[PDB]
Amino acid sequence: KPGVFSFLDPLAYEIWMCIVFAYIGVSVVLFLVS
Amino acid sequence: EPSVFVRTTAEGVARVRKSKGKYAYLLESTMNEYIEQRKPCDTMKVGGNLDSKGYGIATPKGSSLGTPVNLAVLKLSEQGVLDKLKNKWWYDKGECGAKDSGSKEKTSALS
Amino acid sequence: AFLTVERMVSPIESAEDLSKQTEIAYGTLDSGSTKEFFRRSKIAVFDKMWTYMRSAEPSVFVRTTAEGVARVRKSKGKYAYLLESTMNEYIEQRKPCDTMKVGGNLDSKGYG
Amino acid sequence: AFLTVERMVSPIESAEDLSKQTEIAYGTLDSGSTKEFFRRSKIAVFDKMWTYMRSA
Amino acid sequence: DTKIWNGMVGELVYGKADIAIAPLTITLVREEVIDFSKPFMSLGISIMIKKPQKS
Amino acid sequence: ILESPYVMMKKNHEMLEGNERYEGYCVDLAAEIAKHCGFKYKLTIVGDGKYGARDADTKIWNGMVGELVYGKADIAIAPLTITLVREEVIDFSKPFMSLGISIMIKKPQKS
Ligand SMILES: O=c1[nH]c2cc(C(F)(F)F)c(N3CCOCC3)cc2n(CP(=O)(O)O)c1=O
Ligand SMILES: O=c1[nH]c2cc(C(F)(F)F)c(N3CCOCC3)cc2n(CP(=O)(O)O)c1=O
Repeated sequence: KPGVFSFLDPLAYEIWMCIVFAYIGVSVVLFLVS
Repeated sequence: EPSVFVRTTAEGVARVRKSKGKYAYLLESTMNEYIEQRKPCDTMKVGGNLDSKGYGIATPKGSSLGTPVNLAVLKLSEQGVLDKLKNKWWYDKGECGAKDSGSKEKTSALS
Repeated sequence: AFLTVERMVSPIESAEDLSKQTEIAYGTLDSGSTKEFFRRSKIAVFDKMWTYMRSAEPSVFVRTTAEGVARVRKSKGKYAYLLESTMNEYIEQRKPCDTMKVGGNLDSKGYG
Repeated sequence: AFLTVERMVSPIESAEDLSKQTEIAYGTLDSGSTKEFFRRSKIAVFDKMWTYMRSA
Repeated sequence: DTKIWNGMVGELVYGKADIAIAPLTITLVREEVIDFSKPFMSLGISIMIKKPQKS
Repeated sequence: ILESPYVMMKKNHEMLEGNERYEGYCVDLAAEIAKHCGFKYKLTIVGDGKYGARDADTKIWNGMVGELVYGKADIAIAPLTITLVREEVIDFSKPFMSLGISIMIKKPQKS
């Protein structure tokens, strides 16, 4: 049994870093509206 | 142009292996299938023969051996011995099993 | 599940596929050189096939080539048939164009 | 996809499974009655297997 | 039994026919009784199936 | 002629002599010919390494074909195309293997 990693496996870590950064980028845009 | 023609069959192999699907190369059917067994087994034949042809035993004209050779040929042919030896020297000697390599392809991961 | 199971299915392109299955009955004319080929055959695949047809019931053999064509057309893909290649191509062009040859020839013969 | 590919795989339970595959190598002692059994073999499966080892 | 050829084969052996032009399969047994020309149409056993139309 | 897999040298072909030197499809075939037609045989490579084209100048077949025209070869057993231009000078048997022009491509691997 893998620990933690098995959940991580279906989608690559890089893709995670990307979705994180992308979300952070989306996040500020709402503030621009304010 | 540049000409599709190539100096050697080996040259055609070199192009097709480099072609990456950009190019296709005609050649003798049995030779093609013989390449199919060969590594890296990247090659594959497609379609039926464009035209019928058949290699045959040749004898000097008027040779006494002629007819017996002929009967021997048909006899060996009907026994399936020829097909047996074909299966031998081609597929059985094959560097890459076709359905063997086909059974072996189950990966994963994510782009 | 539907699309998955659907994609797993593959069309036959070699007689060996019949040896690997049983869902689709297959056979030749009740008499002729063709059956005698399998009967005399020593290749394991064809031998398995002849061994199969000899045992399978109701027998796959049919009285006439036309009867075999009808047994194929009405079986809705559950009964393949085997016959001379040129004959097969000549039938495939015929109406209702509902049937087709598949795969390479199992063996060599030549009219002369 | 992972779970599906996971379930498709099955443990070997007949030598025929080896004949139907190639990914896992298989063989016998370099000499002995066992090898003789395959070279003398006439059963199509074992014949296929010995034919395989013969050239692999 | 009678060891008598029938059909076109008999027609050649018995001189009834001058030449045969037909989808006549070459066979070793027929090879020894009459003389074939070189084959003019390669052919063999083949698989006929239902055409898989979508609906 | 030297054509894989119809004719191939032994790994120790240098260590070997005679019929032992050769192995291939045509080897097994010719061996069967020796079986049925009953005779001793000794395989020999054609000297020019050619099938035996007819010169249009000297009007002379070379190769195995010239070997037949000049009796240098008792019989021919090679992957040799049968043609009307060749049949007139030498006697081909009924062909042992139907074949034709075929399409070679690398097997697709898109991503
Ligand atoms: O020389 C031979 N040439 C043959 C040519 C054909 C055809 F294909 F029609 F041209 C056929 N048929 C197959 C299709 O159904 C109608 C009859 C049988 C032939 N047979 C008898 P076999 O022993 O059953 O092969 C021969 O002996
Ligand atoms: O009788 C003939 N028999 C032949 C047999 C073969 C082979 F397949 F290797 F056995 C080949 N090759 C095809 C593969 O690349 C290497 C040479 C050429 C042949 N040619 C020359 P063609 O005049 O271009 O047909 C003949 O004449």
